[PDB]
Amino acid sequence: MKEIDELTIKEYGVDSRILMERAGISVVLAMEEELGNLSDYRFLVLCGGGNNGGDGFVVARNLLGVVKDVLVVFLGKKKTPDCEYNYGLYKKFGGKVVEQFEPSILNEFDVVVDAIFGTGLRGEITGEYAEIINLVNKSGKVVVSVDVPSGIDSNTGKVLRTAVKADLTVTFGVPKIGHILFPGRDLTGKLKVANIGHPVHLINSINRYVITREMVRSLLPERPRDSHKGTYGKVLIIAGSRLYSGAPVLSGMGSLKVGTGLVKLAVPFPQNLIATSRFPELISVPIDTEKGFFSLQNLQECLELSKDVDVVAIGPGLGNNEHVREFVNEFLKTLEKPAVIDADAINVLDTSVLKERKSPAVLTPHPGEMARLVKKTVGDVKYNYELAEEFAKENDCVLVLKSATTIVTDGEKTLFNITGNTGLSKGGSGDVLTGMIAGFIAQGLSPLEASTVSVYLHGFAAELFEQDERGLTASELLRLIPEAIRRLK
Amino acid sequence: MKEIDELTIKEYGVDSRILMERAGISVVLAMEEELGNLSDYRFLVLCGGGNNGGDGFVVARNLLGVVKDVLVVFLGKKKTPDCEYNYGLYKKFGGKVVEQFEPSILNEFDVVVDAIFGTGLRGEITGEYAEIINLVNKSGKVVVSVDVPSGIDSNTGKVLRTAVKADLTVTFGVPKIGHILFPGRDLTGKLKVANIGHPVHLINSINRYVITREMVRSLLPERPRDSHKGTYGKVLIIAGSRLYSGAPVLSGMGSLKVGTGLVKLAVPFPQNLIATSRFPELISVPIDTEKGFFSLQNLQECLELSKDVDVVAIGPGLGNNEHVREFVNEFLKTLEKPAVIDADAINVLDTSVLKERKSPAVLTPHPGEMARLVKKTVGDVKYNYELAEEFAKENDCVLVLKSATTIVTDGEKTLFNITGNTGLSKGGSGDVLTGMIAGFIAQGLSPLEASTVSVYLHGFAAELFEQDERGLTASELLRLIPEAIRRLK
Amino acid sequence: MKEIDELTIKEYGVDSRILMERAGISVVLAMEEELGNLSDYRFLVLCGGGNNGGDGFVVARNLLGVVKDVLVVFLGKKKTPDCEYNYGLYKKFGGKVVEQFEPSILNEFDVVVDAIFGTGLRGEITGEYAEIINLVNKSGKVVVSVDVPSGIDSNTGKVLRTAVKADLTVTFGVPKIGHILFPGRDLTGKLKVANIGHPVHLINSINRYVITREMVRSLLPERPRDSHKGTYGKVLIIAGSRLYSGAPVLSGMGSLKVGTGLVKLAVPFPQNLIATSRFPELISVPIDTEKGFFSLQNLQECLELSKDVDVVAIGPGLGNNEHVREFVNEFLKTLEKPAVIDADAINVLDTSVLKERKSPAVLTPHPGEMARLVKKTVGDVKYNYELAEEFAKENDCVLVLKSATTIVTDGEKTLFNITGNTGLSKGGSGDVLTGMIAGFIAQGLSPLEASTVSVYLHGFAAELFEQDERGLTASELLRLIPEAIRRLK
Amino acid sequence: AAWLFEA
Amino acid sequence: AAWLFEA
Amino acid sequence: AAWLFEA
Amino acid sequence: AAWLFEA
Ligand SMILES: Nc1ncnc2c1ncn2[C@@H]1O[C@H](COP(=O)(O)OP(=O)(O)O)[C@@H](O)[C@H]1O
Ligand SMILES: Nc1ncnc2c1ncn2[C@@H]1O[C@H](COP(=O)(O)OP(=O)(O)O)[C@@H](O)[C@H]1O
Ligand SMILES: Nc1ncnc2c1ncn2[C@@H]1O[C@H](COP(=O)(O)OP(=O)(O)O)[C@@H](O)[C@H]1O
Ligand SMILES: Nc1ncnc2c1ncn2[C@@H]1O[C@H](COP(=O)(O)OP(=O)(O)O)[C@@H](O)[C@H]1O
Ligand SMILES: Nc1ncnc2c1ncn2[C@@H]1O[C@H](COP(=O)(O)OP(=O)(O)O)[C@@H](O)[C@H]1O
Ligand SMILES: Nc1ncnc2c1ncn2[C@@H]1O[C@H](COP(=O)(O)OP(=O)(O)O)[C@@H](O)[C@H]1O
Ligand SMILES: Nc1ncnc2c1ncn2[C@@H]1O[C@H](COP(=O)(O)OP(=O)(O)O)[C@@H](O)[C@H]1O
Ligand SMILES: Nc1ncnc2c1ncn2[C@@H]1O[C@H](COP(=O)(O)OP(=O)(O)O)[C@@H](O)[C@H]1O
Ligand SMILES: Nc1ncnc2c1ncn2[C@@H]1O[C@H](COP(=O)(O)OP(=O)(O)O)[C@@H](O)[C@H]1O
Ligand SMILES: [K+]
Ligand SMILES: [K+]
Ligand SMILES: [K+]
Ligand SMILES: [Mg+2]
Ligand SMILES: [Mg+2]
Ligand SMILES: [Mg+2]
Repeated sequence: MKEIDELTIKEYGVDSRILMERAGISVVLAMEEELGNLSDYRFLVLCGGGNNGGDGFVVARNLLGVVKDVLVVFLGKKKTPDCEYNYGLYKKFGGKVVEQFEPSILNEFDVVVDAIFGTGLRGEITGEYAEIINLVNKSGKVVVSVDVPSGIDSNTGKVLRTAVKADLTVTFGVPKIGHILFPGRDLTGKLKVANIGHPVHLINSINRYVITREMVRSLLPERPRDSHKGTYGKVLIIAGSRLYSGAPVLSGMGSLKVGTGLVKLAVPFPQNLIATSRFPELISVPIDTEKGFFSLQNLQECLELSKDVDVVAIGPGLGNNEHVREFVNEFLKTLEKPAVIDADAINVLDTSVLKERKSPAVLTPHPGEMARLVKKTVGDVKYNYELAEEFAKENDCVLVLKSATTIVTDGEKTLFNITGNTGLSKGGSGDVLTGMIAGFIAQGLSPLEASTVSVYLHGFAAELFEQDERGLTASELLRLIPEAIRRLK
Repeated sequence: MKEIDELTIKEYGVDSRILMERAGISVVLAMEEELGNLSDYRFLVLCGGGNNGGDGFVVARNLLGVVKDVLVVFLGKKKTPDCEYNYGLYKKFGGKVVEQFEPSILNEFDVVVDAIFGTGLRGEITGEYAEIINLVNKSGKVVVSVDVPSGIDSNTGKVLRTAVKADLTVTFGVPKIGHILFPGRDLTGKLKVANIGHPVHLINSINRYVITREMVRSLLPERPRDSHKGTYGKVLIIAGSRLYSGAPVLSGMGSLKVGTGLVKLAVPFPQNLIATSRFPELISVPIDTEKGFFSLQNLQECLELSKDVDVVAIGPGLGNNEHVREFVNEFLKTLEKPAVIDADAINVLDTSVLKERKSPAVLTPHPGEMARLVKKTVGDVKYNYELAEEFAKENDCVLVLKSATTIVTDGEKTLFNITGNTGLSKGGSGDVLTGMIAGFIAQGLSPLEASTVSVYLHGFAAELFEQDERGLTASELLRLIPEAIRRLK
Repeated sequence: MKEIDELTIKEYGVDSRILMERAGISVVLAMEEELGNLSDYRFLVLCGGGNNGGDGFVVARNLLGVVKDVLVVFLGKKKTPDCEYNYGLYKKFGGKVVEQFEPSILNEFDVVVDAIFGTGLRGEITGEYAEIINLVNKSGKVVVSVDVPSGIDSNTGKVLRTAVKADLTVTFGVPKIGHILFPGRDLTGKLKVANIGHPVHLINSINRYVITREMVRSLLPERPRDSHKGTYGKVLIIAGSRLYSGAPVLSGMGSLKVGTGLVKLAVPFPQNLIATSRFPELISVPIDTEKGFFSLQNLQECLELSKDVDVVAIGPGLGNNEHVREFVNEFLKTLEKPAVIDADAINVLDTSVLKERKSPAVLTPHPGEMARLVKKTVGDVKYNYELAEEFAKENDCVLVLKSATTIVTDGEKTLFNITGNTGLSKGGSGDVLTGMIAGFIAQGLSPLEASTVSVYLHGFAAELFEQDERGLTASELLRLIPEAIRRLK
Repeated sequence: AAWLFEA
Repeated sequence: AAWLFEA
Repeated sequence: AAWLFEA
Repeated sequence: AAWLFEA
């Protein structure tokens, strides 16, 4: 986006002042939309020395004579040319600027406009800056942040020592990664993205996207009237064990609820019988095992069952022991179908196998599984989109790194999902998503498309739960999937 | 509360007449709120010789000239100074007092104000007093009791031979225990608690409380958006047997419905398979047993499973035989996690083990289980808050003594729960509560907080049942939990 | 009312502290009714040294621990015994008192409780007291005045140099005259009258009343089904002139709209024809006059027309010249029917004639007509109830002294009317009231009753006008009378 | 509605 | 609603 | 409603 | 609704 601004100025010829003007008025309009008539409110605008502060001077100036009171506290020690120009305008228009922040000053104002730091933030916030940000956070005033809440790293969403907690953030051109990833997503509050005049061709040249309702609607496969189950594909799910008998059921119904024609589970006997006692629409094939876990002795039977399907999902509730490891890796090495690899199949995966496979794969780890897979700490991998990209590219796969914001990448294109809620923070919810992904692949979507549609729908079904989110379970989530699909059109 | 009155008079300096005036007008306002305009009704005020009667004289006096008719029947044989002062006022204001109660007198009145005995009741009611109370109970008039219905012991809620059955009770400062515990809770009818001017600091110094909606709302744990199942804890439930295969399922879902991240059941094979056939979100680990019951041979496996959880619940449907006793006691002696101990685990518990444990415990007996645990009769223990307190203190535990009013104590603080209905009087309902408590502990609440929130929510879910309460079963209760949580905010 | 307090203490035996307690809690309850939950608000209680201030200390004390903040500013220099007792309680309860009023102190509070002066006000307010009252009036805070807004003389409603402008006034026992008469009526804002425990017999012994809906409803005459116009009486109106041709019409319809059976107007020809062209239900008798005004030559004809009626109204639009004077006075001296005397008939009246008359009279002056009638200034007579009383008694009449608050007295009983609005401040409205009064007399009400019902209904019809009050005219008022009557039951 | 307050 | 009465 | 447009 | 702001 910094390249976007500079191309818009230097190559398209839009004066940098025009961009800054448009940015500032966008903030005023956004605030009006959110607060109603502005004329009753008193505004305290906190301006740094950079262009974020310059946008703040534009805000301040456009509120003069229209609101109850405006005051700018200028917190920097030199001004960029556009900030300087706009400071000069604010003052020529009769605006008051002070350079000392007084704790009690919060008292005489209703709204704080946070134009201290935007994308130009570098390093931890300390000193007076930190104190002022902590004072604003303690104040209980309405806070509107310009571009990004000051203290959020716009590339990662990390907090740099301290950051502003905004009620409303107005950003320009496109959402920034730091609005999308936590903690920054939380500090952003309500996000509005304003068009400030960049050419549409530049705005669309960005390669990292938020998954939106319109994108998912255009990816939903068709349902031609003259169809039959085979039109909508076939999934095999290899899942479960004597310890984990529920996982297969949740994955299986996940595929059926998104419209797959046929779903077959391969589960150790007698645990396979659990699935059809719940949902008799499922086929649950009994696998004879020595000790209740898949092993190499089941390899041939599973490959055989794979012949008649379009996609295989593997991993939920398999357990993680050496015989599962041998089986999973030899299976995936020979399977010549797209594979969705989850849970214990990731825990025992040899990544060399992904490089050997001619057929596609999707991997669906949470950060603990991703950490073990690449031999790093959870903290190293969580919300680490660049590592996810690198991984997907090196291993020729789609990687779906699950968290409150889920990252979906094939190494070239990266998408972020922001649907869902804490009801999904409960065992079983990942198992459902695995079935959803396999299902959409079976229906004809690419691995990346299937993953994109599934993470969105999965999170949106969670939001449709009627009662408090914390009581959502996977079985209820299943019931909500078709309502999510209906609402998506 | 008697200490509260006396400190308010002797140390804060509020004249005792002022308190009595405020008490009496509170009763008039309460009656108006409940009956609407008072001016149509005829009032019969039954006054004893004590300060309860003195409050009644205030009521009578404040109705003079405003209602259709007032008559006081004075039933005592000497008057306390404040009763005497207020009798004198009633008479100076033109009020009629008689000292003979005539059975037919009920005929000419619509409302009986019961100001015979309050907290000054001592001993069984006999003689004319009993006859008059029985006449009022047979009369079908509207009955308003001042402070406590006459005949209820305000410390225990027991009926002293006979007691007034009130439509409305107006009490002062705080609810009394005898309004909260049965039978007194039933005879109280609708309870209003009036502020009569005690300093708020004294009203808040009471150490026994009714669990309220606001208290439960402030205890509900947070659901931060950037979370995952591990944020919300892990529960192990050790439960069931070849005889009792349903108990594990109800406890497990109890923990999941209150928002716990992960729940594992350890149940004897093949009964463990019952859980996931119903609710595949559960993990139900098969335990190999000799005869369908837990025993010492399962000790090591259960401790192993305990390593990866935050809390262990034990007891529902274990059965009660010697090998269960050996296992439960050795397990609890070695377990170094909080424990929720219910049902057959209480039936076989050696209480010495609770004293040895460094980790916390909650015990959840009904009165029959509490009776066996302390070697007393059900009648000795039921609604016996002081014994519950003593027990919790001596054994370093939280005790949740279940009944229509549930008592929750750690020995220092005691809380009373009044939510719920007779739909919970049916097998399975206790099993659900056990899962709820373990769940909230896993989410980070203290044993006492978890118990407090759980008993309230459990009873309130029962009240949300759409049809007649008697047809409520545990499975429906489970479905209602998340609605109870939603309504609580 | 000061006698009422003292009889209640000294003769009925109610402790003065009990009265003061009840007063203060009444204020708290009134405020809650008006503001909703109090717990969010910060209260500044302004207390004088007298019992008004003592009531304020009770208010302050009862808000402690329940609201956001309470502060008492004590503005007196010695305390009455009950104020002292209650100050002591406020302080024992932990309350903060200051004795210096700081202008900026208003800033930190939402509600001002005005307990500076009540009925004990004597003389103009000056000095710090005046400054504090002016500061509160400039503050835009919510103001609740205890008993009477400080600065209003409770006997007259006059402002003593300066006075508090209240949003809500809570007064005790009965409304005071200074709440009813302007300017005090305006400074009172919303008035609540609290029962603080005076015996009802004393509250009812007051001889000056506000006219209420219930009183007017009980005075409305019956309409027996088997009736005819003669059941409902006959009115003669002697009115109008060549200058004032509309007055007769408005008076006439005023009598018909309140349910009179028959109305005859005597008006100079051809002006009499104006009435029936508008309202052909009227009988409008042409009177032959020399120059367009009534004179002695019309005396005999008017007495003749009087024979067949129940009441005569005289005066609206007669003009005021010597021949009208001769006619009006000789007519009233000979008329042996009740007379309603308005407008120019009052302007030329010889008051000796009222003393000679055996038959009753009602006089309906505005303050300018009353001033001329008794030879005083408008300022001497306006809202002067005692002069009105004296006049009615000396002249054996009912006097209806019109203004925004209308006074109705026969010398023994005095009633105040508070219905109406500024739509009645427009010519013609008095003419309508004259017809209303005559009408109700014709229907069988006493002069005093007729006057009481008419002033209330007349003002209430004005309030029923659908559009802005300032566009109300007399003709629209006429149309509204029967709706006012319907709503009154 | 009327025991305590007249409007 | 709550100065005088708790429900 | 009124910062940008008057009706 | 969408020329200036995306939600
Ligand atoms: N961590 C920090 N502490 C103090 N000042 C900072 C910090 N980071 C950035 N600044 C100052 O704020 C300036 C501008 O921020 P911003 O307005 O977001 O940049 P730009 O001018 O690129 O839009 C930086 O160039 C720098 O001088
Ligand atoms: N969204 C997430 N954010 C951070 N850590 C996570 C997330 N999901 C899982 N983890 C980490 O992984 C661990 C739990 O995973 P693990 O027990 O390996 O597999 P599962 O819990 O699915 O059986 C936790 O310790 C937690 O730190
Ligand atoms: N707070 C949250 N907000 C949004 N999505 C969540 C949240 N917590 C968990 N999820 C989603 O729920 C699913 C959890 O999957 P996983 O971590 O594999 O759990 P499980 O293996 O217990 O079934 C993922 O899709 C994750 O993105
Ligand atoms: N069981 C009883 N039978 C008859 N009279 C009783 C009984 N218990 C109490 N009383 C009488 O009623 C009196 C007052 O009751 P109450 O008004 O509740 O007490 P207090 O005056 O402490 O408020 C007692 O002091 C006693 O003389
Ligand atoms: N709320 C209660 N009040 C009184 N007694 C109870 C209550 N709950 C249980 N009991 C007593 O305990 C006995 C039933 O308990 P028990 O059979 O030991 O365990 P459970 O019935 O849970 O299997 C009954 O005899 C009954 O008297
Ligand atoms: N009438 C009632 N009103 C309120 N709660 C009740 C009622 N009857 C039973 N309960 C509640 O239901 C639960 C019963 O638990 P328990 O007595 O252990 O029964 P079970 O073991 O049959 O599952 C307890 O929480 C108890 O407090
Ligand atoms: N005009 C005034 N200026 C200053 N102080 C006054 C004025 N009028 C009255 N006061 C003081 O206020 C006192 C009490 O007023 P209030 O409380 O209404 O009287 P009471 O004690 O009779 O209720 C008076 O007795 C007097 O000392
Ligand atoms: N409600 C009132 N308050 C004060 N003065 C009044 C009122 N009504 C009338 N007057 C006084 O009387 C005068 C108008 O009366 P006048 O011209 O004698 O009779 P009318 O105006 O009815 O023809 C005005 O100067 C005014 O001061
Ligand atoms: N502001 C007001 N509020 C209430 N009543 C009013 C107001 N102004 C005038 N009135 C009423 O309207 C009538 C005016 O009568 P009068 O003064 O004789 O006027 P007119 O002679 O012009 O018909 C009186 O009843 C008076 O009480
Ligand atoms: K900013
Ligand atoms: K009683
Ligand atoms: K006052
Ligand atoms: Mg998973
Ligand atoms: Mg039980
Ligand atoms: Mg007039």
